[PDB]
Amino acid sequence: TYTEDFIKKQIEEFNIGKRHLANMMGEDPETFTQEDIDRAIAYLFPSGLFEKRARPVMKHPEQIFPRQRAIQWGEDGRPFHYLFYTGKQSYYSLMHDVYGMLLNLEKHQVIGSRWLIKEELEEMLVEKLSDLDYMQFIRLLEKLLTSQCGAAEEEFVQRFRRSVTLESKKQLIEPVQYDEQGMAFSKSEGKRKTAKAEAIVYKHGSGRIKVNGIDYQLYFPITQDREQLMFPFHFVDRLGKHDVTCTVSGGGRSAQAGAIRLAMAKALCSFVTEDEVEWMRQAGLLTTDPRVRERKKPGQEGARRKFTWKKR
Amino acid sequence: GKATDRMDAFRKAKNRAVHHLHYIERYEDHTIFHDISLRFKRTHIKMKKQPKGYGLRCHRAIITICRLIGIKDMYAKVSGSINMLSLTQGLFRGLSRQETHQQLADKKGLHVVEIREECGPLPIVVASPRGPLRKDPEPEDEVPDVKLDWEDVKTAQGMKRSVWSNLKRAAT
Amino acid sequence: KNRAARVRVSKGDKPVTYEEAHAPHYIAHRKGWLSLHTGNLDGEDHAAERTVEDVFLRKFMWGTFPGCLADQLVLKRRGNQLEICAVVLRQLSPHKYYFLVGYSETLLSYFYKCPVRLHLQTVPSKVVYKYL
Amino acid sequence: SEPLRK
Amino acid sequence: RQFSYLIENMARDCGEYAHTRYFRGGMLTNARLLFGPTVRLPDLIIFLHTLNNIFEPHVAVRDAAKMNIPTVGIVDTNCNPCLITYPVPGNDDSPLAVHLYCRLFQTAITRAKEKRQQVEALYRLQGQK
Amino acid sequence: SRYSPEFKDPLIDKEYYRKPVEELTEEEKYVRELKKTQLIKAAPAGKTSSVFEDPVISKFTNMMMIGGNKVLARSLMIQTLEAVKRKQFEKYHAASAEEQATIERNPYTIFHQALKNCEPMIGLVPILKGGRFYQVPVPLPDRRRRFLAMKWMITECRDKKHQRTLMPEKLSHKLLEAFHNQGPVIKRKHDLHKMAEANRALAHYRWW
RNA sequence: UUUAAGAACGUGUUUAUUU
RNA sequence: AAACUCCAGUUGACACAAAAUAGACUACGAAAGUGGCUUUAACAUAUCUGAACACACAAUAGCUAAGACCCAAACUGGGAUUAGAUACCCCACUAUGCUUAGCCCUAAACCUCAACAGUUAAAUCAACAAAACUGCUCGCCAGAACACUACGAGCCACAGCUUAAAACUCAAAGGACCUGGCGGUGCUUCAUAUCCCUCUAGAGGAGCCUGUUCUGUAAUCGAUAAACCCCGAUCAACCUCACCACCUCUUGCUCAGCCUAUAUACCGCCAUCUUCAGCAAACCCUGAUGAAGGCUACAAAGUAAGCGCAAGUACCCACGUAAAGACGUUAGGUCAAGGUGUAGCCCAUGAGGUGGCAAGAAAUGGGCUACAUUUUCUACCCCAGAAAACUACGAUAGCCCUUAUGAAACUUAAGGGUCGAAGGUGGAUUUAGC
Ligand SMILES: [K+]
Ligand SMILES: [K+]
Ligand SMILES: [K+]
Ligand SMILES: [K+]
Ligand SMILES: [Mg+2]
Ligand SMILES: [Mg+2]
Ligand SMILES: [Mg+2]
Ligand SMILES: [Mg+2]
Ligand SMILES: [Mg+2]
Ligand SMILES: [Mg+2]
Ligand SMILES: [Mg+2]
Ligand SMILES: [Mg+2]
Ligand SMILES: [Mg+2]
Ligand SMILES: [Mg+2]
Ligand SMILES: [Mg+2]
Ligand SMILES: [Mg+2]
Ligand SMILES: [Mg+2]
Ligand SMILES: [Mg+2]
Ligand SMILES: [Mg+2]
Ligand SMILES: [Mg+2]
Ligand SMILES: [Mg+2]
Ligand SMILES: [Mg+2]
Ligand SMILES: [Mg+2]
Ligand SMILES: [Mg+2]
Ligand SMILES: [Mg+2]
Ligand SMILES: [Mg+2]
Ligand SMILES: [Mg+2]
Ligand SMILES: [Mg+2]
Ligand SMILES: [Mg+2]
Ligand SMILES: [Mg+2]
Ligand SMILES: [Mg+2]
Ligand SMILES: [Mg+2]
Ligand SMILES: [Mg+2]
Ligand SMILES: [Mg+2]
Ligand SMILES: [Mg+2]
Ligand SMILES: [Mg+2]
Ligand SMILES: [Mg+2]
Ligand SMILES: [Mg+2]
Ligand SMILES: [Mg+2]
Repeated sequence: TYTEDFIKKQIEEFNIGKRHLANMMGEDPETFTQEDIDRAIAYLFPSGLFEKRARPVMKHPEQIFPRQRAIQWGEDGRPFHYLFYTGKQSYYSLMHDVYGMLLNLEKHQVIGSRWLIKEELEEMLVEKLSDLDYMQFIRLLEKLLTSQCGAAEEEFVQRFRRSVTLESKKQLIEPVQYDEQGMAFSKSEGKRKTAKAEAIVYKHGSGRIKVNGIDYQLYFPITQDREQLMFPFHFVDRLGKHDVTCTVSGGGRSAQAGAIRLAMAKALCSFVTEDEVEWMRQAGLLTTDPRVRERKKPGQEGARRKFTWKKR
Repeated sequence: GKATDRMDAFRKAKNRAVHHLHYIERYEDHTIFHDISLRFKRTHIKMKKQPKGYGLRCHRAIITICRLIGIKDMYAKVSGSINMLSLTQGLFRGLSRQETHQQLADKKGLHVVEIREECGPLPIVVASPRGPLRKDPEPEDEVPDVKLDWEDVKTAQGMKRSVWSNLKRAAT
Repeated sequence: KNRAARVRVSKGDKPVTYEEAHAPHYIAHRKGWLSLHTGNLDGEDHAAERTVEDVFLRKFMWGTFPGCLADQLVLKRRGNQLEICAVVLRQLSPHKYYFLVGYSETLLSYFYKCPVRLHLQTVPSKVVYKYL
Repeated sequence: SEPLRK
Repeated sequence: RQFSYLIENMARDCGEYAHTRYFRGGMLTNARLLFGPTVRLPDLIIFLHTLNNIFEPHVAVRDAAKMNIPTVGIVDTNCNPCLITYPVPGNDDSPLAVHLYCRLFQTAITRAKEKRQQVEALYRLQGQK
Repeated sequence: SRYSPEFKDPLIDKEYYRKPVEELTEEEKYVRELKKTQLIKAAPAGKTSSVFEDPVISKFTNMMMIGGNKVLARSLMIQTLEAVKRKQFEKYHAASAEEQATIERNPYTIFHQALKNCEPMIGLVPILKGGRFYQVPVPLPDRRRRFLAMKWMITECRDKKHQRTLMPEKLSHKLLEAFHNQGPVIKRKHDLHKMAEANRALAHYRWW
């Protein structure tokens, strides 16, 4: 337990220690934000522990100590709330207010938004909640929206909705560059297993590819490997129109092709339309393949295989 | 009290008994008001009222309960199943359903007179009704139709021979 | 079951310290190292002699300050120096602490042939992380 | 188990 | 559940309390653990419906008699008044009767609260002079 | 797998994206709009958008590979296609005027038809009933019978009866026989059909 | 209503300032 | 399978046998018992209880005598199953089940709840069952077993029924419940490399390497169903080393020592269920204050610290793999890592030196290499040329030689030469993998 007087004494130690920490580092105590405290505590008390919640921290007591409910009865002993003896005066005072607004409507007559999660509702109510209790409250809110809710009602419902940052699965085009001669090209990078490739694709060419200074058909004797190099250009009907100059390092025979295929495709996205770039994405030409070799375990012959098991 | 360790079971039972307390009425603060005879499940307890100085002649468990209540003198005989938990649940049951002298007068609106051999024929008024005293007497009954106990009748007739009754024991 | 450096749960009446409450799989995630030197770094030498010195120091100080250590030691090496940092209790008299600081600092300097310094931090009672 | 036989 | 809103409003208007929701075990007998050791339990409980939703006596009727709290109850023809201190035999189903009970208890309580403020003011005024 | 359940399999079809919007149905149009949001797996090296890609021949090659040696398995596949091609040209030049109109020289058309002539219609399942096993006829799914045809062709060639005979010449000989509804692989299919007819009364032993 | 399907030695497992 | 095949099916003729539906009715009779149709006769007592001194009845089975015979059927025979099958399954047939005349007189003859009268309030009430009691009367029972037995007596009963003890023996037997476990226990939903089916490569066959078991030797110990078997050992030519033989020392490298007994005295570090999700302090309540138990969300007594899971962190993320994984279970492993309780040795169960054993008739686990043509050799590191069945494919084996390490090598390793064996894809069975 931490009282209100105790918290008030912690607020005074942070303010004083916040002025000392600026005197150490030579900063202005006035314009000393919390971002500068975290940077100065990491220089003076360097900890490389992987868990960031186990490193030295000097924050504001309102962010360290958990929020605690105020006292619910006075000296005489009478509680301050009429729903006290329920044990959930905050949860039921909310359900009573919502159900009272649904009676008024009957009388006188989303992409970014997401319903508040359970763990985020307890903080608002400072109450411990079950799962089935969370669902009941969500059912009234949805029922409130269907009805012709007034302006004041919308503001209430928006206290229990949280915005969502919708990511965009749209490839990032590379900036087209120009060489000394004036030819346009675009550079990208690919990675397959341990192979890493840098590809330079010229805007105009006669379908020539050179890997590490060697023509592609000599560097890749196997037909399968050359098929991979052809896949990006064939899909967009651009065979015999560009000149590629790449450099692949590491990996093996087939891993270097997939690494080159990916770089050529990424750099080929600058000389094509957006609709084609989306098609290349839906075909698996712009995605880095995460399948890498798995480690062997002790007590096993391989990553997943086991030693021969004898029952008797 | 129930628990895995014996020291933890003593606390639960002790601290939980004060919240289930009875109040037992006593005649002159040394014994009960009348003879009690009940049966809790299979366990029979037949307590009797006795005068001062008789002492406690009852089951060792009842001796320990009575001292807690404050009953100095009373006789009790346990029969049937001697189970410490039914013996206790029945003892507290009969000691709470006993009718005092004041309730009896109020019930019948008559004087409760005490007759003692030591005080001769003197009638001692122990309780009188608070309300209107009835003017008519109780109809005298030629023969009462009250169920008797062969154990008590066999003793009054000098027929209950036992080499274990009326033994010299320590003070209780 | 695994047992190394684990304090088995109990009814809830057993106090434990922070270091004593975390197992070996937390040594670089929620704990640090009680000894800090260069022996165990790549290309470095004399990791075996620095270990025998540590084992002896933790026992010398446990029997030199009997019943006074509140938590494990923290050995630190900066070149030739050897810094012993200890958390001790406040039962013993300061007169006797100053005696043992000078007796140990001196005895260990002549044994290991290095300047040795001892840093005490008194606490009223053994700090408790939680109760198991 | 049942005793061994000779 | 039909009259849960009406009752919660009455308690708020008359500065009193209400418990119309699911009654968790130990709200009275084990209160100090749920709320706190210095909690103050009710001195009077008023049952507008002595039954639960499965047509059985409310657990509070028995838990109140354990904690020595007097109970007032509106018992219908299918209820048990044995443990209710001041029972009131009357209909507990129709809405036209529930509004009456609430209106009567809301008034009797509001009067007494104001009746004491007049008695105290007189004593305080008379006491000084 | 290192992919999450959110990742979706890619569509290498090249003529699907080219479809005009006017042809897109209400349901199909919705599908295309959805894929923009979803994540996509990386296309594997096996399949490309080429015009000569044959999924049936890529699967048969994978069933012949041994120890991850795809360069050698694919080498044997093309040699067989070339050997089947040369044998038909030799039979086409030495044929009569009207016999050359019924001689197929495309090895792919021969490979697909040979495997289709080996697919069994029904199979057998050992059902344990009364401490005994029974060969109960069962309708095989479309995939099962396609896999059995491949496995039987590869198993017959791998037989030891053939001595110092290379796989491309063995497989090519079987494909022609099957293409003509001859050879042992077909007999293996007929034997399965003859054992299911004798055990036809045991069909009731099946519950599914 | 739907095959068969045996056997497993004897004891021991809970209190009180220089000068 | 046997049996039948003067069998089967349709139709017609055709009972001394047995009595669908109605019956979801609940009646008759003292009980036993009685369910097709009709007719005759007929179902005691104007208070109750009342015969184990009598009388009359009493399912089925069974005895005696004479008849009938569709079907069923003990017994028996045959077929099958099984380690055996005097049984369960199939076929056939007999006593018997039916009628008539007599006997026999038993039953879980149990609705295990006596007859007549009456009550529903009080203490309703051990538990379970089919709620708890009063009055009156008769009958019956007094620890278990010996014993529905022996003797005696009675009976149309003769291997019988009825009535019915004792000696020796035991300290329990018995009735009803809580919890858990188990079930060749039911219903439903599932398993995802997992149970079945289904996919891929293997093991079990040969040779070699290596461990173990047996045997052998003067010559370690330990692990040794799952959860041992290239395990303690990321390691034994001397050393290591604790074993054997021989010899030697005695306050002994140690303010001694012991790889001596006890892992069924333990710490320490672990295996296992765990490829689980539960453990549980402290309070409350239910069961009449019993062992115990504690949920229904349109909510019916549960609230719960803490541990674990989860969450976090590590590796290339949000995935996956690691790590983690409680309380307990197997007195599971280890006194030979070290430490240590109890016990034991102290001219020896301690210490040191020299030398030496660690093998194979035999069986088996694991692995390696192969039996070849998707192969073998060379170049190359993927557009080649040759080889291809008694000079092929195929030993890391044997033999010989050389070298490396070391004080020490028929012994360890490496290489060369020589040698060219089994083996022709492997029985029942069996392992791993998304
Ligand atoms: K019965
Ligand atoms: K094999
Ligand atoms: K083998
Ligand atoms: K093997
Ligand atoms: Mg592998
Ligand atoms: Mg583990
Ligand atoms: Mg009502
Ligand atoms: Mg036997
Ligand atoms: Mg047994
Ligand atoms: Mg009579
Ligand atoms: Mg009789
Ligand atoms: Mg009879
Ligand atoms: Mg007969
Ligand atoms: Mg017959
Ligand atoms: Mg037979
Ligand atoms: Mg017959
Ligand atoms: Mg019969
Ligand atoms: Mg009967
Ligand atoms: Mg009877
Ligand atoms: Mg009678
Ligand atoms: Mg007896
Ligand atoms: Mg009998
Ligand atoms: Mg007899
Ligand atoms: Mg006789
Ligand atoms: Mg051994
Ligand atoms: Mg052993
Ligand atoms: Mg052992
Ligand atoms: Mg192993
Ligand atoms: Mg040796
Ligand atoms: Mg030696
Ligand atoms: Mg020794
Ligand atoms: Mg032993
Ligand atoms: Mg053990
Ligand atoms: Mg793990
Ligand atoms: Mg976890
Ligand atoms: Mg053991
Ligand atoms: Mg050769
Ligand atoms: Mg050799
Ligand atoms: Mg040499």
